[PDB]
Amino acid sequence: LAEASQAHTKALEDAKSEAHRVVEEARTDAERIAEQLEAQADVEAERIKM
Amino acid sequence: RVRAEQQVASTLQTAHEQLKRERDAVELDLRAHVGTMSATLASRILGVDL
Repeated sequence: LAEASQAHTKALEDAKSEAHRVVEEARTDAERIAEQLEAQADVEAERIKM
Repeated sequence: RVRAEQQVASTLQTAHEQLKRERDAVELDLRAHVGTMSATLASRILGVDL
């Protein structure tokens, strides 16, 4: 029983902080994507300008 | 995209207006020469300098 409960919460916080890892990677990729696409946006805008 | 395209739209709109303003000023200021060069070909087709 002691074995199982300690393993339980060990896996619990393992999961929690690794989920933070994946989701923070996600938000960095989100800012990356916004950057690249808005660059595309107004570099197309100037295309129609000329 | 729409900012750019509306910009270029009315850009060429009153551009077109300036196009016509140039156009019909030149349409008359290009008549004083109807003489000069007509003379040229009138002789270039006739073979005597007159």
